This record gives sequence, structure tokens and C-alpha cells, in this order.
Amino acid sequence: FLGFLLGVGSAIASGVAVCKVLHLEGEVNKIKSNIETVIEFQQKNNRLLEITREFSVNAGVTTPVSTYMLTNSELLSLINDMPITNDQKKLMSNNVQIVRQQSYSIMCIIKEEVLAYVVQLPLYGVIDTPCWKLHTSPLCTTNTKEGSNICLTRTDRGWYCDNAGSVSFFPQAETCKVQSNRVFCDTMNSLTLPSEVNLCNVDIFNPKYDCKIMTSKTDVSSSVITSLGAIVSCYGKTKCTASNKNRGIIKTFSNGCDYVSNKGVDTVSVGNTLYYVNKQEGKSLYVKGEPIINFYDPLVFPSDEFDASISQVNEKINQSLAFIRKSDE
Amino acid sequence: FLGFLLGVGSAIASGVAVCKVLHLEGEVNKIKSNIETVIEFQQKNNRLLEITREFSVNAGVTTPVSTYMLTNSELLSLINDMPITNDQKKLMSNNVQIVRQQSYSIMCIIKEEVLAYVVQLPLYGVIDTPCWKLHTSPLCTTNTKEGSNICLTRTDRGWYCDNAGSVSFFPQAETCKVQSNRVFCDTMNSLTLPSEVNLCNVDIFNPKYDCKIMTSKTDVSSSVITSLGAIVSCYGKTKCTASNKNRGIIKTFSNGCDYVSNKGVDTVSVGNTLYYVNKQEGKSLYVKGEPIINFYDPLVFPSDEFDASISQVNEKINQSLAFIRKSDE
Amino acid sequence: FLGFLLGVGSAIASGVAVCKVLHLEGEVNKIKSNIETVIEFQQKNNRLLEITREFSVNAGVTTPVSTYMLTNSELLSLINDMPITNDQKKLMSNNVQIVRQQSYSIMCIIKEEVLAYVVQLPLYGVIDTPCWKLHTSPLCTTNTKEGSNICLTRTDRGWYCDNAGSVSFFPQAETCKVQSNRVFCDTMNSLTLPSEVNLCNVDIFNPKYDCKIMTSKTDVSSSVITSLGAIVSCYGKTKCTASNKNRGIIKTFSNGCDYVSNKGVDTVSVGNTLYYVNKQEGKSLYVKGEPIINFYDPLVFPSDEFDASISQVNEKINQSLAFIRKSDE
Amino acid sequence: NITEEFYQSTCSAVSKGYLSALRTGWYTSVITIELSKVKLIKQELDKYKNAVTELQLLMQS
Amino acid sequence: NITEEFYQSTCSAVSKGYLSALRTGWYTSVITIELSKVKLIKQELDKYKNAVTELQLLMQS
Amino acid sequence: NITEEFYQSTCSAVSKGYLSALRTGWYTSVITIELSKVKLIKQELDKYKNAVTELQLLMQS
Repeated sequence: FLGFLLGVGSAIASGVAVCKVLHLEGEVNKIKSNIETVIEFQQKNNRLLEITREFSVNAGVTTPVSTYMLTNSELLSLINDMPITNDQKKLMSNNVQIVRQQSYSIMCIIKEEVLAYVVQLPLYGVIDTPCWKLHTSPLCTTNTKEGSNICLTRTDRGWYCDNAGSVSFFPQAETCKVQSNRVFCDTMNSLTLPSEVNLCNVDIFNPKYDCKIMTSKTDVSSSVITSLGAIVSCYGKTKCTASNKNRGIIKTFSNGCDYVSNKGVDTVSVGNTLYYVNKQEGKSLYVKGEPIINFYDPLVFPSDEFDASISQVNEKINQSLAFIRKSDE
Repeated sequence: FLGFLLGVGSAIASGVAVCKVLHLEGEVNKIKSNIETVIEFQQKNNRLLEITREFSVNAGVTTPVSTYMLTNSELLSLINDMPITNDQKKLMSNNVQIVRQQSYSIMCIIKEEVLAYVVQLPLYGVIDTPCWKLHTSPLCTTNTKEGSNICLTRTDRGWYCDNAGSVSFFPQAETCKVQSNRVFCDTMNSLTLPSEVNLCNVDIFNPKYDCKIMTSKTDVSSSVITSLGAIVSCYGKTKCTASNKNRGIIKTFSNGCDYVSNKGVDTVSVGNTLYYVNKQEGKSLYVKGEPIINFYDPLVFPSDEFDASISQVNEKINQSLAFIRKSDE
Repeated sequence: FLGFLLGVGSAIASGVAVCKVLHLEGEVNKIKSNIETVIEFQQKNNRLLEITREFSVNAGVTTPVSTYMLTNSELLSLINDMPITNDQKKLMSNNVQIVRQQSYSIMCIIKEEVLAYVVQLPLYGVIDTPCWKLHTSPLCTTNTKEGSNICLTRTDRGWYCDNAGSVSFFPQAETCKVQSNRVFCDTMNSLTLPSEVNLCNVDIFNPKYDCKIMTSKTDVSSSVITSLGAIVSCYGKTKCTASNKNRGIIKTFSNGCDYVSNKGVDTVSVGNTLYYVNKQEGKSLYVKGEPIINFYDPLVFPSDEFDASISQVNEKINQSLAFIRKSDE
Repeated sequence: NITEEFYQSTCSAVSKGYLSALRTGWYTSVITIELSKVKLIKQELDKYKNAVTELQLLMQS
Repeated sequence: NITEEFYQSTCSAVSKGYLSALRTGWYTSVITIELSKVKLIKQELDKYKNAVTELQLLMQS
Repeated sequence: NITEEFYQSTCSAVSKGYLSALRTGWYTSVITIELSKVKLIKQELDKYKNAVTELQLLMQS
């Protein structure tokens, strides 16, 4: 949700900056047969046509960088001469398709005698720090009355990574790429948070960090597929089940927010939507606890807070409560 | 608007799940010339290069599935052996490019002796059920005073389809694909609603379903191109017209929300924006009625409800009204 | 932000409309060797395969229009026969890759004897009118107390262009394309505003136009890379600096919202995010003035207005103020 | 037979007459590829090795 | 001549000096394609038939 | 070693055990291309000119 809090940058500002320098020194110096032969030329020229093809349909800026722009050999050579950690080099070599996805190719100059373009490669200054992905889903009451239901949703979902004494937070987990247990992310799509942001997971009413939520009265049902299971927010009259591939339905969810692990579960159905759970191996822990939505009185609960927080919602309740208490008198 | 209410799934969780099984049985068994010849090899190898090309720039997961990944012949063979309805088979055969767009190709293993990848095809369990597309546009007052205008917008726009006794609702109509009168959608981008959700179209103040709206005081002008016409929300000093291609301007809209059908209308201009109306054949019906925005008093109207509803906005007014009535006394 | 205020159109409604006419006249008339030879055929057929390839993976509608769909020569011919200004012709000729990006190719009919598709080219009716890009960033207090901070953000960021006595406003600056000092935009992604909208830049409390803002208590840090510099919103404990490539850090930002020009500045770091500033040449002006967020009392400030305005926030304060003043008595 | 209704009272319109085709499930199939003028064969066999090599690189760690 | 102004009071900046090029309309043109060592011609004529066939499939119902 | 915890009280789950690989910077390198049966060479040299020409068009004004 909180993707709108992100800053705004110029993605190719560095490569374009380099491109502008090549123009300057241009003006700065601007001052006072065989069949094997046929094959090699088609091979070399093919590449030129493909590079030209990519530039012409992308208006001169391409991403990802193709093997036509930069062959695996040229890329590996670049990687070897970067001033980086051998683990940074090794990281990039084993994930060359991802490096490719995070690179830009920017068309620069074509003087009739020389064609030049700038290749902007990612450099990963943060490696092997712990990351965690936070999944959230709407938490509503299990009330029998139709309308007048209250809901609450943590809005701080996304990837979190240790980074330089702080936490890089990626509100749009979609910006992150996952290879086994490795998380490839771009810091340009992140916020920098204090390590205390993690307190929202253990104690959502904690004073050190103001945990973010949104409120509503839309008690609609859905599911969130996690890394090792599935969260099911089942409300109203929605049919919510969890099934196994050979055995069939193995669990029926009641109204409220619940969870099932992917161990022995293949799919999850919420309403008319079938979700396949992720089949990755790993252990899941169910932490029991009362839904905090039950602690609130639906009559003074601010039900349209798009960007609020736990204490902010609470203080808004006190103001509404103060209006009442000092009235009867 | 209500796309943020949607759940979160793993799109290739099923194919990846299959991919992981092929690794397991890998370890499980891991226990104790002519010119016609030249042409056929280039034809076969070309395909390998193209498959490799697609996988290498998409980091091993491709969509749509190209004819290189799966030829029309191989695809049709698959379709024939799926346990599905002959109408499901026939549906897929006549719309193979769409099936292709809804399929994934996931790179799996390359043991030096065998290359394998998983193809994830869509299966359409819901066919030939009635669908309807709901279009909405801001409804504001036709007041002479500049600021202090009130607005209202139904936020429940999108595709609705009968599905298993309920309605599959697609908040982002953009997720749906339209071929003539056929609507191709993905249930992963939908909410499951009671059939009573349709009551919002006939009686927006109905008690059975709480119709969704948003309020504001931003009385800005725009148009929504529908299937058979165009909705024009014209407010302030905006020039809003409807024109015919040969004849020219054939209608000038007054302030408020109006509509013109595409029969004999080619374009619609609202401010500096020219919209071409859809030219599909079909009949349009204009249902007269007072804009419900006129029923509200601009002085107690909650003008910043991002996710509210008709009754929810109304009850918020009563609370504001109760604050007043019990004051003078 | 205000992209949700935009109208909804059918992008290929005009080309599809043309496509439907070619079907009609279909039914209307439906009433009572050498090696140089081998090379030319492969050249011509290659193009057919590429056109077919693009149509088959895009379900018959392609954008941008490739050189396979329309060669540079055919495109230039089209441009020459359009009823347009020589400057409109000249504009399109020097930016053919952009014209290409703004064009659609729509597959129409394939009668066994003739293959036909419609090419939808952009026509630019507005050229060489002044444009300006508005950049905005959250404005929060520089308060020592942790929570209870107030924030304000202008939500009217984007491109503005003079157009027909009004201003075409592009809320999603991402919809615009920049080539040197030329701004390529689509009017379909715009709102039409009075020229008085510019008053929000000089006097945000002006009566002629109601300047748009959003409020919150989320005092999170970020930066916005502008055309000629960088805005830095630094709050809390975030490390915010501006650096030069050879020299290193040349400026450390204090808490609040500040700005540095790109002249002599290469990068900006806010928290864990490094931004490269744009290196374009041009002059920057720093206009000093008190942050208007300081004029507000954090105790009666509406801190969750998602779509409000300056006067709208102010009037909401007066209502809260009136509740108090008429109470003690 | 597609029809459309406009409601002046709520500024909305409904287009009816469409038929559904919703993706509800997945069918997964496994595709396998069997791996192993004269000069022309050489450059094609080299192309083959870049493809196998390129595929070997993406399937790394 | 591009200039920029920063307003400290409202945390915003304006970049001026740009010239517009807005798409306001469409020009539609209709493109038509006329349809109908020796071994080399054969594989190319086969390529032709997959293209016509593939186009025939997308234009279905 | 990937683990996951579900919190019933707040309807949320945390997946731990991942290792980071964040893009923090850019490495820019400059790539240059040096520019200048018989009939077969001709159509390839023509292809070359469309590529140089096409590149010349995008680098316009």
C-alpha cells in the first residue's frame, strides 16, 4: 500500500550524465571471397541489426540489457573489473539474467565513423543481510449483523532488509525479485526505517514505533499467498476452503482471519478465486492471539482512515470519547 | 478504484510446484551431406535460440507463451487432451492468441542430456455466463458558486460476471479482455460478491446492499467512454461537446453529468481531451432521474470519504446532524 | 497523485472503427531461377513473419509500431500527406521513434487474397506551447517530539502545458516523454484546467484557485529528483546528504524540506537511497519562505485528508475551532 | 446482442450482453527438448552451444 | 533555455522552458498486403503458410 | 532455511530466512562499435545501411 510514500528519481540520470560527457569531448577534440567470410559478416551484422532493433522500438533506452547489447562474455568481463567484493562478483555471475534485468542500455552518439552507447550496470552494495517479507490482510469482526462491521488492515506490508544500521523497506514487494532464498531489490523503490519498525509484528500497540493501519467497514473476503502458506480473510457468506491435490478439501475456514501452511496443502479457495499456494520447503509457526479488532467499539471506531496508525486511530477514538464524556454533565 | 481490495496470489505457484517435482525424481533416479539436412537443422535450431532468447530476457519465466515455446499444433493437442467441455475446447481453439496471453512458460531443468520447461495453461471453468460492465463517473452539483461544490462517485465500477451463484467482480476492468461479446478474465483479479450487488444500479439507496461511493469537492470534468456511448461529467467552465465525423458538433453538454450514445456520434470532447467513442452496434437506454447529489446538503456532506458507501455516508451525516439538533436546546 | 481524477477512453476506438468499415464494404461488394530472386523473397517474407509474430503475441493490436509494421520510408510518406503544419511534419520526422511509440497497429481482415491492418498515427494539434513540470514532496514539521508531527503535501504535481486558453495537466508525469526541452504527451491522460491553477505556485493560500494538498502524520524522508536539481524532505533521524563525484559529500541537510541544484552536485543520498541528479544545463532559483506547515496548530490539523485542498483543510480547522470556542461559554 | 443503460441519477452506465470466459484454474504440461555448406553447419552448431550455455547460466545456484 | 524554481514555503519546484508536443488526435491509414536452392524456396514458402495460418487463427470467430 | 510466522491477533505473517541483494549504485561502461554469394554480401550490406540510417534517425535534433 505505502508505495505512494516513495521518493522520485531519474533512473538513467547517471548513464545520461556519462552520455553528455562523450558529446563534450567530441567538441573538445573538434578543434585545430570465402564462405567463412560470408558467415562471419552475417554473424557480426546480425548483432548490429538487433541492437538497432531494440533501440528503435524503445526510443534509445533499453531494459533489460539483451545479449545483443552485451554478450555474456563481455558482461562477465565488466563484472571482473568492477571494484567490488568477490562475493559481489560471484553474486552477479550466478544471477546474470537478473543483473541484466536491472541494467539499462542508453543510446548515445553515432558519429559516422563510431557508434557508442552507455551501459548502466547495477552495483549491489548490500549483500547477505537478513530480509523478511511482511504479508498483511484485512482484519474484520465476526459479527452476525450484516452492515456495521469494523475492519482493520496493516498497511506496512512488503520486504524489509537490514541495511546499514537501518531497515530498507519495500512497500511494493513486487519491486523485489526472489531466487530461492535470495532477494533482489532496488533501493530506489524503498523507504529507510529505524530497526524499531519490527516491533509492529510482535506488539502492534507498542509505543516505540507507531504501527500503520487502515480502517474501513468493507468486510470483503480474500486471501494472501505467503512464502510458506496462505492467509485467509473470510467474512460474510463467502466459502473459504483449503484443499489437497489428491485428497481434496482438507480444511474449511470459519468467519475471521485464519492461516494454513503449504505443507500438505496445494490450493486455497476463497469465494470464486482459486489460489495455488507456494510449495517451497520451510517451517511455519502459528502464533495464537485475540484479533485486536475485537478490542474496538464499532460505534466510535474511525472507519475511513486511509493512512493512519494504531496510536493515531486510538487518539482519534479518545477525541470522540472526550466529546461524549464531557457532555452528559 | 477498488483494486486495492483484491487478494494476493502466486501466479506460477502451480507450475513452479511441478518444476520442483521434476527435480526430485531427478535425484530419485539418481540412485544405484544434403541441403535438406542443412535446412531442417536451421529450422529446428532457430526455435531453440528463440526459446533461449525469451527465457534469458525474462529470467526464465515468460508470458505470453510464444509459438516458439509452443506451436499452434502442440497447443491444440494439449487443448484436445484436457479434461474439459467441448465448448471449453472450442473456446480455446478460436481464441488461441488469448489463451497464449494467459499462459506462462517456466524454465525448469537443463541436465546436459535433457532440456525441460513447464507450460502453465489457463483452464476456463466458467463459460457463457452473463457479464456486465459497470461504468461510473463523478457526480457533482451544478452550482453557480465557485468553490464549495459537492461531488459523489460510485467506486464499484468494473466487470461483473455470474459465477457459481455469486458474482465475480473485476474492479480493474483493465484485467478483462473483450473479443466481440466475449469477456476473457482472470479470477485472481476479482472479488466474489452476492448477486444483490446489482441492486446498486437500480436503487442506490437500497438496504440489501451497501452501494459504494467516494465523496470530494473536486468538481473536475472528464468523460468515460462506454461500450455503446459516452458519459460526460461536465463541471465548471469546461467545454464539453459531442461530434459527428462528417457533420461536426451535434451536441453541447451543460453542466452536470450526461450521456450520448455512439449511434451517429463519432467523438466526444471534454476540455482539451478528444475521445473516440466505441463504434460497436447495440441499443442504448437513457434512464431519467434526479442526480442523488442534489439530495444532499453541502454543509454537512462528508467531502473526503475515500472508501465509504451510501449508507455509511448517510449515517455520517446523521451523526453530524445529531451534534447540531441536540445543541440549541 | 491525482491520476485517479482522469477520465476513461478507448485507445483504438478510432482504428477499430475504421476496421469495422472495411468489413462492411467487404460484404457490400459481396453482391451480384536466380539468386537475386531467392534473396528478395526472403527479404519480403521475413517482414511478413515479423508482422505476424508481433500480431500473434499481442493478440492483434501492437504498440509501438515496429519498422516491420511500417518502415521509416512508409511512415515519412504518411507524415507528408497528413493535413498538418510543416512544423507538425518536421516535428514528427525528427522524432520518428516517439511517433512510433504513440502509434497502434490493429489487425483487421485477412481474406485469403488480401491481408489488411489499420495503422493509427498520433496527430499533434498542440506544438511549441510552454510547458512546466511541477515537483512536490511532503512538508512536515521539524519538531523534536517523536510522534505527533504534522505533514502536508501538494498533490497537484505533474506536467502543465498551455493549450487553447487553458492548461492541460498531466497528473502522472510518467505519461510524458522528454527529449531535450521537448515534452511529448497524450491528452487522454490529462485534465483541462483554468490558467489560474498556476497561482498555487506563488501563493498557495490564494482565493482564485483552491490549491490541492494531502495531510498526514507520517513524517517519513525521501527525495524528488527534479530537472535541474533535487528536493530533499529529511525528517526524523534520517541521514540526508548531497555529494559530488570527485570531492565527495558537499552538503548535509538538516531536518525539514530543502533543495540543492545539480550544478556541481552529482548525487543525493536520503537514508539508504542514492539518487543521481539530472545533469541537464539550466539555471536554478531558490525562493526563500516559511514552510506553511509551521502556520498550523498540530492539535486541530486534519491529519488524514487524502484529497483535500488548502481552503478545504482550513475550513475543516475552523469547524473544529468553532466547536471549541462556543463550548467554554 | 449488447445493450447499455445510463442512469442519470447516479452518473453510471451498465453494458449488458456479454458472455464470460474466466480463468479459474491451470493446466500444467511438461515440455522436453532432447539435447546432445559444412561451414554453415559449423556456425549453427556454435549457435547451439551459446543457447545451451545461456540456458546453463540462468539455471545457476 | 530550461530554468527551475524551488519554493521553500510549500516544498515544491517548477521547471520551465519546455515546449509541448501533445497527441490530440489520430491519423488512421490502411495498410494492405497482397497474398497468393529450390529447396531453400520450399522452406520459405512453408514459413509463409505458417504466417498466413497464424494470422487466420487470430482472426477466428 | 526459510521460516514463517502467522499472527492471528493482527492478521499478518512474516517470512524470514532471506538474504539481500539490493541495487544501491550504478556501474557505467561505454560500449563502442566501429563503423565504416557476392549478391548475398549485397543484401547484408543493405541491412547495414538501414541500421545505420535507423540509428541516425533516432539521434535527430
